[PDB]
Amino acid sequence: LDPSLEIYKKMFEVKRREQLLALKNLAQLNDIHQQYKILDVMLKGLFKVLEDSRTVLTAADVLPDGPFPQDEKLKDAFSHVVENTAFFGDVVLRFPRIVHYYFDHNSNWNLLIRWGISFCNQTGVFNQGPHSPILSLMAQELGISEKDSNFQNPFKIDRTEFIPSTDPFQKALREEEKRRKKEEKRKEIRKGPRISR
Amino acid sequence: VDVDGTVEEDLGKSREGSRTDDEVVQREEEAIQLDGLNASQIRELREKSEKFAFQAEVNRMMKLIINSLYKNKEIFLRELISNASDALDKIRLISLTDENALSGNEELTVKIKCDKEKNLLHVTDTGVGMTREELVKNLGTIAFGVGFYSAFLVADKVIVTSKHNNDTQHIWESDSNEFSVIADPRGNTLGRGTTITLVLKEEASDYLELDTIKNLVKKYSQFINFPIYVWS
Amino acid sequence: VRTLQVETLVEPPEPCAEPAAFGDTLHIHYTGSLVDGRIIDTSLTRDPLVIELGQKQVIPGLEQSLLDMCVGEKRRAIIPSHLAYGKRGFPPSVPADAVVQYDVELIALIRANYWLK
Amino acid sequence: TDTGKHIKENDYYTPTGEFRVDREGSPVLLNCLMYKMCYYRFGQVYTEAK
Repeated sequence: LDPSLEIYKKMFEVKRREQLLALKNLAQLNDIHQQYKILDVMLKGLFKVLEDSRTVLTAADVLPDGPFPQDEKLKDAFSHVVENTAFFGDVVLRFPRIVHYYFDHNSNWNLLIRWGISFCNQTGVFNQGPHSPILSLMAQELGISEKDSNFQNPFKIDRTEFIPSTDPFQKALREEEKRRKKEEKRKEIRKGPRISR
Repeated sequence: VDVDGTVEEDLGKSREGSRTDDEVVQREEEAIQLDGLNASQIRELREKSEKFAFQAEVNRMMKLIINSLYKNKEIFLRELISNASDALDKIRLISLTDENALSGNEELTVKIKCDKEKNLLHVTDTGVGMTREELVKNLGTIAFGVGFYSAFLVADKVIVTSKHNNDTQHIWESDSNEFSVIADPRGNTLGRGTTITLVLKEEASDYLELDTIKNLVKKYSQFINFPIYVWS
Repeated sequence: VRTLQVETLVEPPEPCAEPAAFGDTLHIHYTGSLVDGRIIDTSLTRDPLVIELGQKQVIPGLEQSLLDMCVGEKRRAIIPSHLAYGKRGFPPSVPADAVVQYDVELIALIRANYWLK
Repeated sequence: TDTGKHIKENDYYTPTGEFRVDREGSPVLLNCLMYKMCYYRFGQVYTEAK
């Protein structure tokens, strides 16, 4: 596309490095209770910013499949829409349940992101590089696009799993533990000559 | 989730008779203690430490998302110097296998000269360097490469003089519209490494300032292993 | 389908005291689909979509179809390609030059009474 | 009472003088009869979604 837009592809991927670096940083946190609190701020700040960004592009009336966003007012909005949405895909994939609770409920948020996703899909930004699959994966995750037969969110595991009714490994753990308890008892008796009943 | 039903508050429990006090902890946790530290006070203190730090995480994310990075691209110096350190690192690794790698310039340093009058910034490094073919391929066609190419955010035109061990010194110049590579008139002045002369934009005059460049070096490139020199 | 087609599915329960007009804030539920029946998006399981008429927050045909809508009314709008997503479409969900259908119910209308403000 | 002399209130507190049932709670408190009865099998229950 436009040569400056080609430069933007490097710019967008560059932001991705920081976005993924932070994404790992959030993973380092352990408490879910803090995690949702900040994540909720992620959605409210990002989506509200996205709402302004779409309005900025709407006033600009610049085709997504077109020349590089040049005017700084629209161009920053283009950075926000593509970059924030790409991070939104990482957040959705890494944290599917959290986002869905705080995002699916609001029709405005889904419609606004849907405009962004098509807006990215027409620009061609997610066509080259290692972040091009992100647009396909996030749409599938959100149900905007059909889920592939082999498409599974690695993070979307059922941590609740199922009650460990089958615990033969834990039964062995119990045995060995009690067995060590039994071994010490015998060792105690050893010592030297005790009294006789 | 497992069950539903959240109790309400008994606004007037106190009247109940022959019942045990269900609030000892709460009351006792705030009693003034002479020659001792009040239980409530210690709790508050740690809370401030932990809670304050947590707020900082929101702060960091807020900036990253709410920013415009390229609009406020003061990081361009970080990108430029970071490449210079990387190239010096690469040549150092090559030097161990091959003695000739460091033959052009054994000394590994970065020299920065600021030319405010000409709107030019000169960054000289003694790193791996680049051949004529590499200048056309790597630089003539872009691509991360952001480290060098961040300069264009504040610069209209970039001039690169690069000498690599395998080739003679060549100069690649581009204004982002077209690029030309020609043999360096001065020859192997660097011996090996790259010197970038940056044709800054009008808005970038502040970067030309000697104090500003030094502040950027401290802000982003303070941790570079190789010594950094600023013209003075 | 070259022109916007609007059909009233459900009439308003009470005589329309305040018909929707430009500038009003509308809460609406909608189901958008392609002409072949594939659902593009639906708000029926979510909170109502909040839009201001005239702000170009939805496709032109949908905004036009909401004019003069009454609270409690349901309409079906068949929107030609040039008033919906045009030649570019809405990938990955809407092909190029697609005609779309929206079933919409007006749930609430907030034009603020100047006296009430 | 005389028979209960072994029971000391401070033993059930954290070193900082706190009554807590979390990981930082006093070892005696976590292993007392009452704590086990109230919290038997309660660890795996989700009280709240959040």
